[PDB]
Amino acid sequence: MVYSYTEKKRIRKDFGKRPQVLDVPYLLSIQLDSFQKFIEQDPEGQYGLEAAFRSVFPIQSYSGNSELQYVSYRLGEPVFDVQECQIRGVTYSAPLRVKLRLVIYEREAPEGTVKDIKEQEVYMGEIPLMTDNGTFVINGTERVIVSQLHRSPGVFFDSDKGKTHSSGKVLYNARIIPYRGSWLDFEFDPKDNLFVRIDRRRKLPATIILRALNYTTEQILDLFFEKVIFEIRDNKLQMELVPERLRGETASFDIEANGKVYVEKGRRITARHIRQLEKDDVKLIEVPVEYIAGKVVAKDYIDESTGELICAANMELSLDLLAKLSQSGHKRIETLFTNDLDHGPYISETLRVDPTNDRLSALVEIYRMMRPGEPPTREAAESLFENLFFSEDRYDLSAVGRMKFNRSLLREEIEGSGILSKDDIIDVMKKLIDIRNGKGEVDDIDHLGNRRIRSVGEMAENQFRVGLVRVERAVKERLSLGDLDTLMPQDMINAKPISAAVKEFFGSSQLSQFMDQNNPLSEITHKRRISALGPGGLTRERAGFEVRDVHPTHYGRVCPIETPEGPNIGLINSLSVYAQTNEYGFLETPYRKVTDGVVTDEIHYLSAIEEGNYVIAQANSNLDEEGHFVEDLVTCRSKGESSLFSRDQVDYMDVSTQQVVSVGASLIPFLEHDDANRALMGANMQRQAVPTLRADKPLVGTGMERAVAVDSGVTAVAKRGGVVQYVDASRIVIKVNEDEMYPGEAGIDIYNLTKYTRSNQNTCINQMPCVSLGEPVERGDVLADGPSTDLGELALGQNMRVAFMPWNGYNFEDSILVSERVVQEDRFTTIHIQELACVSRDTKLGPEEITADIPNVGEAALSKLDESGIVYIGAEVTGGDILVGKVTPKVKDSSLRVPNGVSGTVIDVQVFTRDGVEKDKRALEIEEMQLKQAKKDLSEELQILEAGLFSRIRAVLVAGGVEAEKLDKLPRDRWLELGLTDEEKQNQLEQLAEQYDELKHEFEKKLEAKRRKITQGDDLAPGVLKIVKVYLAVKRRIQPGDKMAGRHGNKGVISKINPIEDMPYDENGTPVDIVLNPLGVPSRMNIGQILETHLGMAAKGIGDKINAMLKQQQEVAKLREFIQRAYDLGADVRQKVDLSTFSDEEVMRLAENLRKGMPIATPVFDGAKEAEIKELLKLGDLPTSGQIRLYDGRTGEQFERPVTVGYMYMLKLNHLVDDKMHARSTGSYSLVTQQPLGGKAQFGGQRFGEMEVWALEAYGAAYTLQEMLTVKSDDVNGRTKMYKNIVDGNHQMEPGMPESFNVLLKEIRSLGINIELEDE
Amino acid sequence: VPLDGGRFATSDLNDLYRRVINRNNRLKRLLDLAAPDIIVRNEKRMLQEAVDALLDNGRRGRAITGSNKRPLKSLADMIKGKQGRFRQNLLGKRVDYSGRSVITVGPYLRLHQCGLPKKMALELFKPFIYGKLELRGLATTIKAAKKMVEREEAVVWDILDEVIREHPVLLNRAPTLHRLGIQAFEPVLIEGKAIQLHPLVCAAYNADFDGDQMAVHVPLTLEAQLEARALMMSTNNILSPANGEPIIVPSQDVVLGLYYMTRDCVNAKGEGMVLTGPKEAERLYRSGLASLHARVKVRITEYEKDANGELVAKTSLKDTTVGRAILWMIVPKGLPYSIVNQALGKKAISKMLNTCYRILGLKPTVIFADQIMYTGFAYAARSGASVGIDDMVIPEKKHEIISEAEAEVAEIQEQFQSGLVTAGERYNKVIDIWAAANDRVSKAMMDNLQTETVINRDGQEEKQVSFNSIYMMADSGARGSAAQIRQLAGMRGLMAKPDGSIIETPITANFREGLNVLQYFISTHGARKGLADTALKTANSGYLTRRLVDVAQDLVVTEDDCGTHEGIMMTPVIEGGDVKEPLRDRVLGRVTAEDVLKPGTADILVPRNTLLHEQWCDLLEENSVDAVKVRSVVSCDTDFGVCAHCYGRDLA
DNA sequence: GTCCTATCGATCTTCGGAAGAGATTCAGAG
DNA sequence: CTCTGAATCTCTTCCCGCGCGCCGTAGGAC
Ligand SMILES: [Zn+2]
Repeated sequence: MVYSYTEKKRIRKDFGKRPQVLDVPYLLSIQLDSFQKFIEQDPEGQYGLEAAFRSVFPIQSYSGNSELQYVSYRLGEPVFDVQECQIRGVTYSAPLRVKLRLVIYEREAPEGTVKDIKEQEVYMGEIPLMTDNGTFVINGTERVIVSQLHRSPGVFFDSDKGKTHSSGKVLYNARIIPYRGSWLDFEFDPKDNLFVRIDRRRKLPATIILRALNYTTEQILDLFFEKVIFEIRDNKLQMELVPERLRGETASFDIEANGKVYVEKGRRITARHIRQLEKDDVKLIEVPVEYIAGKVVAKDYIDESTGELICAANMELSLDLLAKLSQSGHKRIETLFTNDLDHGPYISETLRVDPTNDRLSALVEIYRMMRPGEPPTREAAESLFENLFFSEDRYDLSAVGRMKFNRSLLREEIEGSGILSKDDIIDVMKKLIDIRNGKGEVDDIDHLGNRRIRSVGEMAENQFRVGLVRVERAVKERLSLGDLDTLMPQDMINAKPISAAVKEFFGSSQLSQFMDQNNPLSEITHKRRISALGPGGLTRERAGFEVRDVHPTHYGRVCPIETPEGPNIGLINSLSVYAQTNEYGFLETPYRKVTDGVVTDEIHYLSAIEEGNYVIAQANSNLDEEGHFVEDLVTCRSKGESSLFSRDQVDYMDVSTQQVVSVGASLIPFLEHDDANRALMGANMQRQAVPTLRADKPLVGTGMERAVAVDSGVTAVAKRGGVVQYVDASRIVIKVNEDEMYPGEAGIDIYNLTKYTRSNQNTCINQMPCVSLGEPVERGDVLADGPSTDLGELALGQNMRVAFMPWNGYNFEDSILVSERVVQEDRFTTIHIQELACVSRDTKLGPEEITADIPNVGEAALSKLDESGIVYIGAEVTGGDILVGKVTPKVKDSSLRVPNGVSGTVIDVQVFTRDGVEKDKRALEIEEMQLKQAKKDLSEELQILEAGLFSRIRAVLVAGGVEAEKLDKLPRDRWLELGLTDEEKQNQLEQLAEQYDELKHEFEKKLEAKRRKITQGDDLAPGVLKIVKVYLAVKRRIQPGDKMAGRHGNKGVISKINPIEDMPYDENGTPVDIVLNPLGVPSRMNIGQILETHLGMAAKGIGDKINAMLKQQQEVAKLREFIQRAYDLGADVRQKVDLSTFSDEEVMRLAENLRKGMPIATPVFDGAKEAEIKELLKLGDLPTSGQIRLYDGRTGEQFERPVTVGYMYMLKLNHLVDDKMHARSTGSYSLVTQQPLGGKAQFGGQRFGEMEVWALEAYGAAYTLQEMLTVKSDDVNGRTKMYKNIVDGNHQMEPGMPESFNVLLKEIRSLGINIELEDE
Repeated sequence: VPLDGGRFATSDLNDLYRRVINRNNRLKRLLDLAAPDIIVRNEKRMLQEAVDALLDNGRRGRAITGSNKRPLKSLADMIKGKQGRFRQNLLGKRVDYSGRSVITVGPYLRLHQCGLPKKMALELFKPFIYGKLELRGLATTIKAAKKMVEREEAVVWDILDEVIREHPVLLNRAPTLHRLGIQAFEPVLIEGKAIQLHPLVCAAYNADFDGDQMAVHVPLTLEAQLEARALMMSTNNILSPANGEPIIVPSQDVVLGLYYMTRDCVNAKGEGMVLTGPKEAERLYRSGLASLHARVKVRITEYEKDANGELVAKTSLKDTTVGRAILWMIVPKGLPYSIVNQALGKKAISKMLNTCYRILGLKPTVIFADQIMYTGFAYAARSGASVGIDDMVIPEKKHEIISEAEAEVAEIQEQFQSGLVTAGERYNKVIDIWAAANDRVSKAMMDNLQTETVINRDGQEEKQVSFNSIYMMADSGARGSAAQIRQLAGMRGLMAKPDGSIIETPITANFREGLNVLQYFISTHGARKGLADTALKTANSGYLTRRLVDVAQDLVVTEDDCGTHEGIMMTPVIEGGDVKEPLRDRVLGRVTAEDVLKPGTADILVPRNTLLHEQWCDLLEENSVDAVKVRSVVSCDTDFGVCAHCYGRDLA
């Protein structure tokens, strides 16, 4: 085992047992790998913009006799990178350029073109791009598009009991759902009549489709029914008997011949009867005419002489009909098999309901019912029918849709065309009829084998296709009417439809979620989020328990714990840890390939449908280190059912115990001991924690942090191995070792760490370094810790020392008692960065100005303002201070005053100004500062690179004519022709000299371009001239009313900041920080937080022993002696660490990083048992009970009986009180109705709902109601007269009449209604 | 209205009127120019459809829109609807002089007080402060008074402390299903920003303090203040209007303290001595010479009010515990000692409090409740009843009970392996055997929990009730009933599929032990089913409430006696064999319909129109009366109202 | 560029609501 | 031949607050 340098600082003790055979994959690959499939061109045009184009192009005008065809598309590089684009507020996108080849053919000649015009990649639109963190920048705002989950295209069969007519019976209905086209549903009437409908239109007979498919009633009957034959030879009407057709049914009539009678009238038929009959050659048998009368014929049979219909398809025969038709010369009669249980007449029943006759009749009826108000026509009914289900423009089964369809039809082949075929619909109907006969099973709609996941690279593709369809619609007409001679492909198309479509999708779609950048965990769990909502899906208000409830196939693919409880439980899901999306779009999960009696180290991915065909061993099964199941019989799940199976019968095994959970639940320790409700609450709350100021580490984790913090994209990660050369908390420069250095490149890699920057939740996301100058790093190591991360491990909150006890009721049932020490240590203080903008527009009366010469203001408020009229950076401000000196023409004192309540430090001011208007002085100063910084950055880059390059040149010049005097004589730049033989060293020198010249020119051009960009007058788009941005930093501490929470679903607002004296202290004098309530533990069944607390105590105890051994100058050999014992303790744990190889330098470093408690890992379902917790407590001098006796600080008495004390990891949730406390006396009033405004950002009052009115009426309070609904809110005249009296001290109201009511009257008086007040 | 920049916000009605005006002007222009009949007919149809879109947009074939398929709101749309005027601005309207904040529990408050932040008090009582600044003469007018208030001058805080002296504030939590969700409180200034709420009141609001926001409204006029103090004050709402049940039922933490204080142990420090009075007993505890659960003889004195209503003092020696003798110093001077001579729990205490309201009255009852809360909190803090993994006990026989029970299922499987049983019978035998095993496991676990305590009384071991933390939490009724401790220490038991089928293989583990992956996945079914049930039923409940209020809003008690003599006969509910509720519950608080007869013949017992209060209910239960006809609101013959005699007792 | 008129006056607006209530048709029904 | 059945049509309805946060006339003629 080898430990990486980032890992080789805190060797977290692990209590796992199973060896993790497959490491957790990249957690954001769900996004990128999808968008990667989108932007990349592919000769297999499918899955990309090339697929979208081929689905549209080539496009031709039939009247025009000329086409234009797509050639290729090349994507221009983004104009602005992520940082600049976010700062300025533009979108991060790329320009799309498409080669269109306009070919003009010639009339009276073959398609030999007169001329073809290939446009050089004409501009087509701007498509947004996915940043490497997996997010899109649309308007500076950073967005994440959730992957959607919906029903896969194909055919689905469903039936219900009670929901339809309640009469015991179930109605079977089949649906055909194309990927893009019209729905087609077949259904059975309660009287077994089969009908069809399109897009849930009116019911139409099913057979009409076959009439549309040009099938005669004879053809249909032959397709669907079986033939039973009667002959008029050797006897009157003998029957061809098929003995298997008679089984179970009572033989209700005589059948006897050839000696022995098989079955007489009135008896059933069994197998031995069938065998006797088969021996009897029952090809012809005697039946009475009555049995022959009940049949229905299969074919038309006309009078051969007169040529008139004597029998027709589906015509029911009778004795006289039989005699007549046989006399006419049709001696071989064929009838339909119509066994009630087996061969129902459903198609014939539809025939009886059919009012149509033939293909013309079918088309007429289809046209009339499809388009009321539209007259049918032979040439147009085809234009409707073919477009319905056979034309590519309005029908296309996707590849996955066709695969699922063929699977549903048990076809041998899955590669089929997207358009339906006659045999396809015939097979669908046949399966439907078989299901009606009961020879099949209905599918499950909410089964993961029927619902597939659409991601960004598919929804964006569909939106692009919609845009291209609109563009084709326009340009087909343009080419039909265009002269085709002066036209060029740029004239044919305009970007506007495509640009608008993609822009709307990426800006305001239902799935273009605004990112909740509260912390790295929120980012990851939002990027891997799965939604059943959105277009083409269901809605939060029209879904029932069926789709919400969990499913036996969710195992290994969807987290059953992390769902947003509330309005949309079960509709928004989080993808499991190991799950990945199949090629077709389904979710597949890896299972260990179990071979015979051994569990191999071979991972095969199984989908939701394949999993039923196997038997899967649970991941908790033990193996004998040879791969064999130690248990003779092992519990396994086969078809949703789970039960025991014998060894060497199982076929697969889950790859890890964490395969069932998601990252949010994976981070929670002791998840096995928590009731699922509290697990859900903890998982939901963990992503709401605000990044504290000094987040350090969790004492008890699950080891998932080492991945969640790395893959979040918020921590600076070493791209290549090397040695650190310089760090200044802003830029970490690494000397990447030559083993991975490009021969011509710099060989030195910068890392410009991001400092305090506002997040989507108004939090700071600065990254701080953790490596030291000269420290070696390897590729993938975390260099700089981001927010909520420290030393490469995710750390949302702080580990507080908590005790479980009632304390005078200040922890009453949700409340939390917090010692003053934790607020003295700045345990929970956090920075909030608010952004306030002061805009200025070129109004109709003249252009506005920003100036310190504002009218009607004294120098008191101007003290913070500068000579230009903007606050000096670093000035501390409070609510009401002027931050911007704007003036409006014709003058008015419109200026940005700080919003009430908030107060903090102004740390940034960016002023974006539209040019033409002169720039204010401070804008000039800020621009000059930016330009100086950019020039300094570029110059430092070039000069450090020049130093490295010149040093390399001198190193090359060491061998090959080294001359120290001639080398240090001249400046290093005049080394063009230094003394060196006619070898390849001079060639390397010339190569590096050309490289240096290229670096010179690149430095020059980049500097000039950057200067032009910064000096550019920023585009203030809608009639606006200048905007000034201000950023305020508020260092919010923790106060009563703030909300804290554990990881085990325990939450509550802190009720008192108890001073240090009043807190309980143990016999060592150490006071506890937080006093929790015990009664909440047994009620909500979240016992996990208890055990963790106990373990946490031991986790600190080890540290308490190390710190002393560090405080006391122990010799390292002894120190190591202790630490190794703390690591080798436990069962046969998976992790094994030998501290000997640490050379005592890494030992001392680890101790310096361990003296604050040894971090411990407790995997989700492979966690530490109580025995190991007791053993670890025994290693320290701590009590093995877990409970200690405490002393009340106020009275010095000892609490009766010991109490539980430990270190619980607590998180400050983002629901602090100062964002929610509000009160209104008098202020803004709404216009249409004079009721007060509503909200916090507006000075509004609380809404007095109808329930409150009912409650007031429940008491006898009438004056209270009258005041509350007339004076306080509605009566404009009254609420002033009340104001005067209250100031005057009269306390009397004049109610009048609520103005809103009068408005209602006008709304009714605006109609043809005369409603008015009355006197008497 | 304009928006940011030189543009005006789109108005729905304006566009409909514009369409109508344009179409009508076109029709007028044509009719002036004599357009052909076809054209004028088409214009008239378009005008009619435009008027249709203006009036009730949506009743047309398709609503018109000027955006991404967002139909325009019409006049009829604005009139009705959940966002319409009726339910948006008339029935419920936003009110000035109100605010909201996150609440927190202040145990020091009296029953009739609540703490509010100084900032919120200043921002709600602003005009009242002005009303003093002029009256004090400290400010010239409003112009200087507002400035001084902004200056937050230290004198302004004195003005606030004078204004807020006796001015009630209304507190209501959203939602407010019943009238007890809105109450008046006398405010007290608090430094912080959270609203200090009383513990005993939090039950009425259903207020968990896990970040729960709550709103305050300031009654301004004189009549509003008086109405708040007389009808909505906390101390005026001690009985629930839905049934004769107090709403000040002792909280979860307080009852734990009382249960811990009054419990008795076999052998304890300070046992068996004689105490001259309750006060001395307290001293002993605070000097540390005696244990709270020690058994002792203290001289008790109690007062009993005669039939006329004057207290009679009686003093005696009583065998009791030190905790009970200490608590007796709080119980008012009208109750028997037998109420406190027992280990009190959330049930046993409640009737106690109720008995006070039955005897002493409202004013003694409220102070007694406050003292009970104080004592409970203090002695629960002294208890330190922590909870730990050591307290969850797994009975040792459990492994055997499983090892046998599964084997029995094997036998039921063996029959299925031999064809000796049907498919369904195997299922319904296995599930029943598992249920019996679960019952055995639960009984063994409970027996072990209570038996885990055995103590030596000067010689030989003797068992007693268990001081186990979980056991005291469950037995006191605070939290964690038997179904909780059974899942925490017995076995989780059977589960159900989303289709409701009983799982053949129960969750044989308990949360103290680890649940495996499959067991947790099985539990997720029931967890999500319950969560979805809550999220879906929270809407139907509210809709039913709205229907009820809008069907019954008219009825008011508007007359004393209607004079009728009919009614409805009340009998105990006897169904499924034994009775499910007594006669007293039905008939208490109503008036008799006719003269109540003695059990037998020709002898009456109660007058024909007498209210059957508690004493007469006891008198009836003394006799063998099962059917009693009493007047009912349905039968009362009062026009456009309901007579008072039919409705009877006001339950609050 | 400004400012205009008009609003699928050559499409297909979504199929993942349930129910509950009338209102409106039809159907043997004499 | 309609009457007095069902059956098949359309319309109405769906808890309370509270916060974020974006997003918000269009194409065509002088
Ligand atoms: Zn009455």
